[PDB]
Amino acid sequence: EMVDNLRGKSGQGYYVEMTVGSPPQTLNILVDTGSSNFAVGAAPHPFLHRYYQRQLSSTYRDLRKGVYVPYTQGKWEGELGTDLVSIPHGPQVTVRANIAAITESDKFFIQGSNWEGILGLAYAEIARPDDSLEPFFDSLVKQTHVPNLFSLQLCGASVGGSMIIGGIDHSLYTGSLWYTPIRREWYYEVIIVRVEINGQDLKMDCKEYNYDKSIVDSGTTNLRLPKKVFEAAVKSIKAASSTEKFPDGFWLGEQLVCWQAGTTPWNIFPVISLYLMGEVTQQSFRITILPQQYLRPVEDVATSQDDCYKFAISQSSTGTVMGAVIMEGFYVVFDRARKRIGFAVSACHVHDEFRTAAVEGPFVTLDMEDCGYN
Ligand SMILES: CCNc1cc(C(=O)N[C@@H](Cc2ccccc2)[C@H](O)CNCc2cccc(OC)c2)cc2c1CCCS(=O)(=O)N2C
Repeated sequence: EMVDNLRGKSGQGYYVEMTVGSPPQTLNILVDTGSSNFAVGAAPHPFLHRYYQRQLSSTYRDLRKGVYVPYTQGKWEGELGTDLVSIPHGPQVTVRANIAAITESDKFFIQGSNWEGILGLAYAEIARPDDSLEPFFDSLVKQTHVPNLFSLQLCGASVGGSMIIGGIDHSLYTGSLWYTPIRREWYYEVIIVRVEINGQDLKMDCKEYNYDKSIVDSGTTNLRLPKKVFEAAVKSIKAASSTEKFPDGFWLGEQLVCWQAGTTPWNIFPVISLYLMGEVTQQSFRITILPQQYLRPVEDVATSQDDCYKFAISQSSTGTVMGAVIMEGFYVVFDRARKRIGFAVSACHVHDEFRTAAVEGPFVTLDMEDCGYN
């Protein structure tokens, strides 16, 4: 019943079906671990197939307060209110929640995305206009008997996956679940203790990996890195892939790379290993990312004699973001109750006949430095 309740298009986010209001209005809502506002289109927009019509809901209540939310990509404004909300292919509950009714936006909605709103699944501390605006998942836990946990299985033109609310579906992963502590309940903030490119350590003070935070964000496409880590990573991947030479704009996300259909040279690209802080002192585990994840395919029938890709690793001035291209092929458990994040290899794991994505541990370390930036 909850398995395969997510759809999407590549680079455009993953969405679940929801209803808002009485009687219920059906909307597709992008799943975002990287924010904390539930918001839906509530006025006509060229890219919106449908929108929330507050005048048709008897349960709607205006809070008489505006809100503005700018993200890394896009922004919107609107009006706070509350209403009844359900998730048809989720738990069978109806909850009264805070809803921002988007009445104006800029570069937020995406042409042909199939979604009309966003579900911020992070904590109150980053909610706008402030932490008194109770996020949806908190409302759900408080009002129903749903356990304080959800899991995401994102799979890689159209895509799919599963959001499991209130527990863990063993059928969605193989091997062991490894847990990294949530350092601070605002974003799902975690700590990276080491980065290797094709087995070779980037040899940087580990605080750099976390300048000025590291988050797990289903609402952001790319792996985003602080400039210093980004520069060092690109150098290493360039070196590893030097059998071919790409335009500088490729590495900067300004240009596709294309190969004749079926001939993508996966093997010239390295594996990236991210080591996450363990639940025990100086211990860690690693998740390993194949180029099939960080070279994001760009579907376009005009270019379809070729397979074409964008480099899905980019530079950040606000810390590390482990985005959807990193999450895909892992089963990720947001165990809010025990303040930790679990990673396991998922049922839709990425792999060819030579290499596979993995979650492996434990790794131990002599160095007693705390890797947290602040
Ligand atoms: C298909 C979405 N594409 C992207 C979304 C977002 C994003 O801001 N995501 C928002 C949510 C969002 C989802 C869909 C459209 C627009 C936005 C995340 O919430 C960002 N998370 C961290 C954050 C950053 C700043 C403010 C903030 O307020 C809560 C939260 C960012 C980015 C992309 C794709 C372009 C390359 S990227 O992955 O490096 N990048 C800049």
